[PDB]
Amino acid sequence: TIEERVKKIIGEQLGVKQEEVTNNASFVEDLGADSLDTVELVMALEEEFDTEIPDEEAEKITTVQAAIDYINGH
Amino acid sequence: TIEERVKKIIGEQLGVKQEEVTNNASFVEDLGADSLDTVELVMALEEEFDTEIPDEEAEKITTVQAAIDYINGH
Amino acid sequence: YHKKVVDHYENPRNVGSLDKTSKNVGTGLVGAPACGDVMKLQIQVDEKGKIVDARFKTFGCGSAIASSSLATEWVKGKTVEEALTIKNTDIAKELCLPPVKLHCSMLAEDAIKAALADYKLKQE
Amino acid sequence: YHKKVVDHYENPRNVGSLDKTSKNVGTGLVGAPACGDVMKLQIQVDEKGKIVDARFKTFGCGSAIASSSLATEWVKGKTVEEALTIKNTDIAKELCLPPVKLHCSMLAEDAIKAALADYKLKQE
Amino acid sequence: DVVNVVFVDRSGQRIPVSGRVGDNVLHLAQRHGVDLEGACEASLACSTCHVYVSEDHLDLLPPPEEREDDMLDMAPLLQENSRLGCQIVLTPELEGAEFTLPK
Amino acid sequence: SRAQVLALYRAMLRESKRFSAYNYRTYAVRRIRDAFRENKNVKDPVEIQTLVNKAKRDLGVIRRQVHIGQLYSTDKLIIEN
Amino acid sequence: SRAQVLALYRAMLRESKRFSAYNYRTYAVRRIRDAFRENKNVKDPVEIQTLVNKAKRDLGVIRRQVHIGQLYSTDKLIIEN
Amino acid sequence: LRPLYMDVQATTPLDPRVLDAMLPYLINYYGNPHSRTHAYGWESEAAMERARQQVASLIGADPREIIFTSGATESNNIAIKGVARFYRSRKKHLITTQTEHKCVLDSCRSLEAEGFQVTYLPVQKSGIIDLKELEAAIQPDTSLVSVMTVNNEIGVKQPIAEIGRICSSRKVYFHTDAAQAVGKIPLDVNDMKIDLMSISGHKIYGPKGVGAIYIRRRPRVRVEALQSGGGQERGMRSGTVPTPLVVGLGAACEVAQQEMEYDHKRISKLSERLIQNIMKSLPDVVMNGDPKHHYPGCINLSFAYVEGESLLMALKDVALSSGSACTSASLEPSYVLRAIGTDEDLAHSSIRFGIGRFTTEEEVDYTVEKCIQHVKRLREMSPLWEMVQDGIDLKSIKWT
Amino acid sequence: LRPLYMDVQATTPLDPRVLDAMLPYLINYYGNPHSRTHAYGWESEAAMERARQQVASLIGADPREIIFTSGATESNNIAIKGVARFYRSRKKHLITTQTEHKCVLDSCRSLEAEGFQVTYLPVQKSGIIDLKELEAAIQPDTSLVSVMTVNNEIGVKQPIAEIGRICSSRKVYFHTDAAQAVGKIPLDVNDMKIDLMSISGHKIYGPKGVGAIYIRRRPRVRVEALQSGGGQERGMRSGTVPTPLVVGLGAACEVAQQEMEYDHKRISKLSERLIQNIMKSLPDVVMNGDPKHHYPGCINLSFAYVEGESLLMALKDVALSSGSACTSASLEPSYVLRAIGTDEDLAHSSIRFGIGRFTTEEEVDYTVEKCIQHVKRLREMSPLWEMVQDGIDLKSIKWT
Ligand SMILES: *P(=O)(O)OCC(C)(C)[C@@H](O)C(=O)NCCC(=O)NCCSC(=O)CCCCCCCCCCC
Ligand SMILES: *P(=O)(O)OCC(C)(C)[C@@H](O)C(=O)NCCC(=O)NCCSC(=O)CCCCCCCCCCC
Ligand code: FES
Ligand SMILES: [Fe+2]
Ligand SMILES: [Fe+2]
Repeated sequence: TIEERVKKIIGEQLGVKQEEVTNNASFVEDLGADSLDTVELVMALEEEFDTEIPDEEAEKITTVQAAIDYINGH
Repeated sequence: TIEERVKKIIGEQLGVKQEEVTNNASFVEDLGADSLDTVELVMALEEEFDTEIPDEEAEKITTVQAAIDYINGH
Repeated sequence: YHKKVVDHYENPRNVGSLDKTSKNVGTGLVGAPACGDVMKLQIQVDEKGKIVDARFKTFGCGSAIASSSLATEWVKGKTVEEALTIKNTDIAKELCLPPVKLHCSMLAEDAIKAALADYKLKQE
Repeated sequence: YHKKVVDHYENPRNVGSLDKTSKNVGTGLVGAPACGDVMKLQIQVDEKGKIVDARFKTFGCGSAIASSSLATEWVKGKTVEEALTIKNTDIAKELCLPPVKLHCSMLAEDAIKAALADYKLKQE
Repeated sequence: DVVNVVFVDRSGQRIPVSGRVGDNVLHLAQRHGVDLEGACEASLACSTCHVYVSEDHLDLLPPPEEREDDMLDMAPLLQENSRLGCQIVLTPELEGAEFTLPK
Repeated sequence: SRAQVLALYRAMLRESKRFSAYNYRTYAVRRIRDAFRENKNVKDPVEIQTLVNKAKRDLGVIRRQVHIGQLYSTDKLIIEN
Repeated sequence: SRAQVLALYRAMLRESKRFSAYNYRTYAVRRIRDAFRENKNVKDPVEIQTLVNKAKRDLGVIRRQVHIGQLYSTDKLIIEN
Repeated sequence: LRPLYMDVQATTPLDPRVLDAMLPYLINYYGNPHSRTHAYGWESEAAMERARQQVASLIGADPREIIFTSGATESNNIAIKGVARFYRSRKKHLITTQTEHKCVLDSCRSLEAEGFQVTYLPVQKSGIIDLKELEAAIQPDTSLVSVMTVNNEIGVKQPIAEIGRICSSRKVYFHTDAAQAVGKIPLDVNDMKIDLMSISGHKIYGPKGVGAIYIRRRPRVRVEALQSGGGQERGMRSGTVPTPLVVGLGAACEVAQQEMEYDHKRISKLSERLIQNIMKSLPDVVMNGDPKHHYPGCINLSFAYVEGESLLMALKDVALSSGSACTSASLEPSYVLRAIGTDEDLAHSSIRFGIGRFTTEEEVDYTVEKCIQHVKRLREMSPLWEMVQDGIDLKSIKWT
Repeated sequence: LRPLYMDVQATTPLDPRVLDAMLPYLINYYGNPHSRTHAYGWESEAAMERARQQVASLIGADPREIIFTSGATESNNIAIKGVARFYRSRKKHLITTQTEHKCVLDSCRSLEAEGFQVTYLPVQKSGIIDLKELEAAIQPDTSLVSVMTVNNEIGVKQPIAEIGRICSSRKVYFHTDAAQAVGKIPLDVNDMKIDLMSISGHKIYGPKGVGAIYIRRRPRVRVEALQSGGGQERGMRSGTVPTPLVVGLGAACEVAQQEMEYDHKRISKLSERLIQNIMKSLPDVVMNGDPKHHYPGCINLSFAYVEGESLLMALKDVALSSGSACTSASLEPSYVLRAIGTDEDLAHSSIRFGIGRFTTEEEVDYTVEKCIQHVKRLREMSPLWEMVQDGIDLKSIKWT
C-alpha cells in the first residue's frame, strides 16, 4: 500500500511516532522538521520510489498530502 | 579542400610520398598497408574530420575513393 | 585458521561431562590455566573392554579445541590398549598443525593418557 | 631562480669586449675562490674622468652572470672614485642572493676593483 | 686419534675434555658433565646445543647445512663463531679448539 | 543564500550516498548532516561564504573519491547483508 | 581472430589517445603499435588467445588510468604547443 | 562478504581526503624534491614544506623542528639511539617504562648491549607510572626519559606534562612516543615540555610507510644520525623524501586538527555504549587499565575462563586482536598485561577492541551481540567455567 | 606549459600499471600485514608475499632472500654497517670505490669513525676499476667489497661478475649497489656471485619510499640489524611493512622484467641520436666515461668554456642535472668526475641527460636544438672561449 509506505517513510524520517502523521499535517508547522530535514525526506522518498523528482516538484512537496499525491500520481 | 586533406592524411599515414595516392588505389593491394595500418588510417581520418565512423562503414572504407566519398558525404 | 580446526569448533561433537562417581568413567585433566591450555577428556567403559562414550571440555585456542575434539572422536570405539596407541603426531598430521601449535596435539595425547591412567587406577 | 637574476641573464646589457691596446681602457680578470667562476670586466674612460662604456664576459653560474651585468650597469656613468664605493653587499642586496651565492657578488666587486687598478696602472 | 678440547661453562670456568675422532661435541659434553642441553637430541629443531667456536678452528669445521643455519638464525645471542654442537665432529684439525656455551 | 545552501546540501548528500565503501559512505552522510546542523544559526555573511566554499571543496573531493572507489571496488560488509 | 584482434586494437588505440599526460599517451600508443607489429606472425591458437587475454587486461588498466588521470590533470608540456 | 574492522590500533584506513591530496603527486608531480635546478623538484620541495608546516601546526611546533621518517619505529630508534650516542661521553643512563612499545624497548636493549645503563620503571595496576619513582630513578648520569603518551595495548594515558616538568627541572631530555595519541588527544610540545616526539602516519588515517619525529631547537637537542648519506632532512635522516607520503601525512594532520573534538565526543559515546552493553550482559568481564586516565578508542577487556584466541576464532566476522601467547608466533605472553599485574589466566583471556574515525553504531552493536553469544558458548565449553560454577577455587586446584 | 623531464637518474615517473596495482590497497585492502587473526591481515600478507616473489623473480633469487626497506639508502646502510658490525671480531677492513654513491661512502666514513679500516679503490679514466688493484687490496682481515653496478653520475658499468668471482675465491662478501641497474640491465645473483644487493623502487618507475635488499642464504650472509623493534622481516628490518608500497615495487619489477629488452633497444637508439646530434653541431664537447662499458640511458657531457648551471638556467624548458659545484648546497665539486681524472674546468661544464622508458624522439630533438643554441649563446659570452679562439692556452694564463 502506497499510503502506509509513505506514512512509514515520513514517520521514520521525522520521528512522529507513526501517530502524528496525518493527511493534512505539514512538514514544518505541524511536525518538527526544518529545511535540512525535508531535503532528506524528499531524497528518501526518491530512494524508496524510484523517481527523479525535479526541484520544482520537490519544493512543491511541503505536506504529507502533497507527497502522497505526487507518489500516487507518479 | 577535402580532396587534398584526405590525400595528405593518407600519405602521412602510409608513407606513399604524396605521389602514389590516386583516386583508384586501394589501401592494401596498391599501397603497402596491412589491417593494423588501416585501423590507424581510419582513426586519423576520424581525428581530422570530426565524425564517429560506424564499423559497418569503416569496413566499407577500403580505397582512397571510398574514403573521399565518405568524407565528402559526411 | 585451518578448515579442519574451524569445522571442529563450528560443529561441536561431544562437548560435555560425565559422572565422576560412576566406577566405569575415567577422567583426564591436563594443562594449566597459567599456561593457557586446559583439557578435560572423559571416557566411559562398558562391562567389557570397550569405550562407549566420551566427552571433553577445553580451555584454549581453536587448535586446542580441535585437538581435544579429534582425540575424543578417535578414542570412542577403541579399547584401552588401542587408545594408548594414539600419538600427538597423528593429531598434528590430521589437523595440519604448524610447529607453534604442536602443544595442542601433545596436550591432547596427555589428556588421553591421563584419562586412561585414571580409569585403571580407579578400577583397581 | 630570482626575478632579477633571470632578467639579467635573459636580457644582455654589456656583453662584449673592449680594445686592450687603447690607452683609455682598464681590464679586470678575476676568479672565484672555491668554484669555477671567471669574470672579465672592462671599463672605458673618456677625455675627462668619466666612464662612458663598460663591458663584461663571464664564465660562471647564472648569479655570477647577473652580478657581472649589474656591475657593468652600475659602473657605467660613474667616475673612478664613485665606482670604488661599489661593494658586494649592495650587489647582493639588489639580486637577493642567498647565502650560498655571495661568491658571485664578491667576484663582481673584485672584478670592478681589478679593472680600476688596471686603468690607473696603464694611465700612469 | 685422541683430540683434546676445552669447554667453557657460562661461569667462564674452563673444563678440559679429552675425546676421540668421530664423536659428537654435544654428547662429549654430556658425558663430561657440561651443561649443554641437546633438547632435540640432534634432530636439528631446538638451538640448545648452541656453542661458540674458537676463532682459529672455525674455518676448519665443515660449512653448516641449510637447516643448521635455519636453526642458528633463531638461536638467541647469535655470533659469527656460532655453530650447533650436535653437528661438530672431532677431527685432528680441531686440536686445542675451545667451545664456549652461550648465556 | 538559503537556496544555494539547500541545493549544495542536497548535492553533497546525493553524492555521498554513492560511495562504494561502507565506512566512507556512512561517514560522509553522518558528517555532512552534523556539520550543516552545526552551522544552522551562523549569522555572519563572510563566515557563511567561507563555509559554502569549504563545502564546495568538500564536494569536489567526494566526487573524485566516489568515482575512484567505483573504479576499484570490493565485496560488501557482513553488516550490509 | 582477424575481427576480434582488429576490434581490440582499435579499442586500445582509442582509449590510449585519451591520456591526459603526454608521456603516458605517447608511450601507450607506441607500445600498442609495436606489440601488435611483433605478434603479427603468430600461428599457435593458444598463444594467440593468451595474447588476447593479456591485451584485454591492459585495456582495463588503460581505461582506469585514463579516467584517474582525467580526474587529476595538470598543465601541458612545452612541446605540445 | 568482508568482516567488520575493529582494529584501528593496528592500522587505520586511508582517509579519502588524504588520498585525494596524495594522488596528484602519484600522477603528475613525480619530481625529486632534492632536485634544485628544475620545476619538478621545486614543486615537490614546496609540497614537502607545506606538509611540514601542517604537522608542526597539529603539534604546536615550528616547522623547522619536524623531520620526516619511514614510521614511528624509525622515529623511536632515532630519538633513543641518537640522543644516547650523541651524549655518550657524559651521560650513560636511560629511563623508560616496562609497558613501552617494543621498538622503544628493543632500542633500549641494544643500547644496553653497546654499553649503556637502562632502568625499566614499573607501572601501577592502573598502568600509570608513579612520579616519585620517576624522580628517584634519575641519576646525575641520566640522558633520556622515554614514556609513551597513549598505550597501544590498553589505552592508558601517562601524565606527560608533569613528566616534562620534572625532566626540565632535572635537566634531562624527555621523549614521548605519541604514535597512538597524535590527532586524537590535544598535544602541545611547549606546554608539555617535550624534547622529542614520535609520530606515525598510518595511525592517523594517513598512508603507511611514513612518519615524523619532533626535535626541539630551543634549547637545541642533538642526535647522532643513524642513516648515512647525502645529508637530507637537515642531516638527521638521509635519503630521498617520499613526497606523496609526506604530503599524505600533512593532509592527515590537517584533517585531524580540524576533526579532533567531533571525533573524540563521538568515539567516547560509542566506547561507553560498547563497555556498558558487554558488562550489562556477561558476568566476570574486566577492563584492563584505569578508566580515569584512559583513551576511549582503545578498549581492552578480559573474558574470564575463555581463551582469547578461541574467542577471536569464533568472531570470524569481526577483525580484532588479542593478548594471548597463543596468538603470537613466539608464544609470547602479553608483557603489558604482565606489567599491570594481570593474572596469567586473565592475560590469555583479553581482547582488544578499537573504535576510530569510521566506526558506526551499527558495527558496535553487531560486535557486542556476537561477542555475547560466543562468550556464552565458549564458557559452556570451558572446564574452568564448569569448576568455577561448581564451587571450586582455581588457585587451590593442582595443575600439571 | 611544464618543462620536459630528462632527469630519470634522480627519480622516475610512476608507471600507470604500477599505480593500477597499488590503488586497491590504498582504498579497500588497508589491513596490517602483521595482523595474524583476521582477513584484512591475511590478504595484506598474501599481497606482500606476491610482491616478494616478483622481486626475487626479477633478480633470479629465492623469495626468502628478499627484505623490504624504505629505499636504497636504507638498503646500503643495512648491507655495509650490518656486515661490518656482525663480522667485527675477525674482520675489520672494508673495500669500496671512489665513485660510489654517498650513502655507501658515508656509511664507510662512519665505520672509519667507528674503528674500521676502509680502502677506497681508485678507478681508471674510463670509470672502471682495475681488477688487479682489487686483488691487491684484499687483506686476510677484509670483510666486505662494495662496487655499484651502474654509476648514477656517468653511467659506466663495472665488471660485476668478475668482481664476484674474485670475492668468492678470496672468501670475502660482495655487495653491489644496483639502484641504477635493476630492471635495466640483466642481473642474476647466482651467475654474478653477488652476496648483497640494494634495490630502489623509484628508480624503476615504482613508488618512492620503498626498496629492497637481497641477502644470500646459501652460504648464509648475516647482518646486524640497525632498526630495533618487533622482529619483522626475519628480524633484519623492524617496523610495519608498507603493503601498498611493496605491492607497487613488486608490480614495477614484474613490468621491468617484461619490458626490459624492448626498453633497452629503444633507449640505446635514442641515446645514439642525442649524442651524435650534439657532437655533429658543437665542437669541443666530450663524453665523461667509457662508451664501451656504458649504460645508454645515463649520458654525461661537458660543454667546454660554458658553466653547467648557467647552461641549465638557459635550458629552462628541459629538466636536467649538472655536476657543477655552483648547483650544490655546500659548494661541493663532483667527486666522481674528479675520480675519473676530469679537469676541474671541464667538470664544472658537465651536464647529465637522462633517457628513460617514457622519453620520446620529439623530446630528444627539442633538447638537442635548445642545447646547441644556448651553448652557442654562452660561448659567445664566455671569456674562456674568447681566449681559446684568440690563440691562447688556458693553462699558461695566470689566474687569481
Ligand atoms: P531551513 O530550515 O531554511 O535552513 C537551512 C539553512 C541551514 C540554509 C538555514 O538555516 C540558514 O539560512 N542558515 C543560515 C546560515 C547557514 O546557512 N549556514 C550553513 C552554512 S553551509 C555549511 O555549514 C557547510 C558545511 C560543510 C560540509 C563539510 C562536510 C564534508 C565532509 C567531507 C568528508 C568526506
Ligand atoms: P590484418 O592484415 O588483417 O592483420 C591483423 C592481424 C594481427 C589480426 C593478423 O595479422 C593476424 O591474424 N595475425 C595472426 C596473429 C595475431 O592476430 N596477432 C595478434 C595477437 S593479440 C596481441 O599480440 C596483443 C598484444 C598485446 C598488447 C599490449 C600492449 C601494452 C600496452 C600497455 C600500456 C600501459
Ligand atoms: S641438539 Fe637440538 S638442535 Fe642440536
Ligand atoms: Fe658561481
Ligand atoms: Fe595454546
